[PDB]
Amino acid sequence: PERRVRSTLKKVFGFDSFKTPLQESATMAVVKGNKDVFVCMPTGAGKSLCYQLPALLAKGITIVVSPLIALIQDQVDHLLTLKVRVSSLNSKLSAQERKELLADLEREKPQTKILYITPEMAASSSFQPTLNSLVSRHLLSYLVVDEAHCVSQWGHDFRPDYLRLGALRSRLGHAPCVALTATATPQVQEDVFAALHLKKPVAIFKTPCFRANLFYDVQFKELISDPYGNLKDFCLKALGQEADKGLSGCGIVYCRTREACEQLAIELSCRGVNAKAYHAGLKASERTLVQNDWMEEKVPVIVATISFDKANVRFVAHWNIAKSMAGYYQESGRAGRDGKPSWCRLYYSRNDRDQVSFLIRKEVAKLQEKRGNKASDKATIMAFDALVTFCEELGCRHAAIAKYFGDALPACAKGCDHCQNPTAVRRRLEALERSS
Ligand SMILES: [Zn+2]
Repeated sequence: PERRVRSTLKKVFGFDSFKTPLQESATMAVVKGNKDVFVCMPTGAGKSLCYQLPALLAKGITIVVSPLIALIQDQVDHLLTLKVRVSSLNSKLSAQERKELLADLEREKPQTKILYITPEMAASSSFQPTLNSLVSRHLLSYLVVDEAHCVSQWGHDFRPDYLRLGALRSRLGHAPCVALTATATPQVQEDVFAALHLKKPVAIFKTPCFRANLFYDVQFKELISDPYGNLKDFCLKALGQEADKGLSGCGIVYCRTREACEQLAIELSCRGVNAKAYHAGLKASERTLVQNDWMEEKVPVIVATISFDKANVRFVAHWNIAKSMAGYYQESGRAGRDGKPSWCRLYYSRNDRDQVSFLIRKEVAKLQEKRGNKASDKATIMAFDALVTFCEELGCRHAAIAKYFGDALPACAKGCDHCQNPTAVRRRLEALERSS
């Protein structure tokens, strides 16, 4: 019941109301138990609560399998801080403590409401008697697979144990299963659905990556005579939306190369807008100084490399195409963190695209040399291809981002490069074709 889950959420996690409505629906679906559940919510979006609360309110016990020992310990400690009866069965646990946890499990009603487990030892022969004892007694109310993307090779991070967890789902079938992930491409979604042996009916419960307060546009460097002047104008316009407000908030600028990024920062400083460079090339003390300046209002817009949060960000500009489409989305997510509208820009270049594709080729060659994973090797270049295709698409850029993440394509009434003055973006694309 809705009232029961509401009261349980307030009593356990001290949460008066769910942070998101979609996560509330996901929690309803999981506690219902009629069908398996999937969730793709970004870190810090309450994805944990979706699987924690049903376990709290479940008549049995919920097994939560997570790839890292540290992650398991962090979740268990977080729930213990909430006075929740949780256990952590892992190799890190001692023999006596492990036996005590097993004794707790063997009780008629297991003392540990939520049992976290590391997948590698979950396949261990020692755990299997406990696992099938749990299965026979029908005490396993739910199963949870955190970091579900690890099962898919196409995912950024992969775990073969997560391929095995299809077997664990085959076991304990009576218990509904909840797969959880931070970001999941539709390829990743299908890999998770087929590998974990999840039930035929599943609710994806993925938060729409689209944010109404975002403005995605991809200007062409070759099209603009002085792209640095264009970035100066974009920074000036985005820093202030209210004439009385004037310059406010702060933006971010991303660089493909650390060394050229310092030159970029100094020449934007001379442009009239003060900025600082953040990259490995810069000394650590200076890196911290520029980070602090960005966190404060001292620097209107900061300049950083591809590698790195603020309460409110005015804009996130990408002087060069990001290494991966998901990487570009993550970097642009910093923009529009607050409710105030924010603008995200990407400065394409055919030469820059060739350079980035060469970098991706070197990366995939290194993967083949060491990783030896053809699927992920093709996945990286597929992400780069998706980013570029998003770049040269005479369509809603939010729609393309949603397609890459697989969520239903948003429709931007306004505030999107294509959704307003689309013909202008198409003319820019035609000029790009004319140039190359
Ligand atoms: Zn749009």
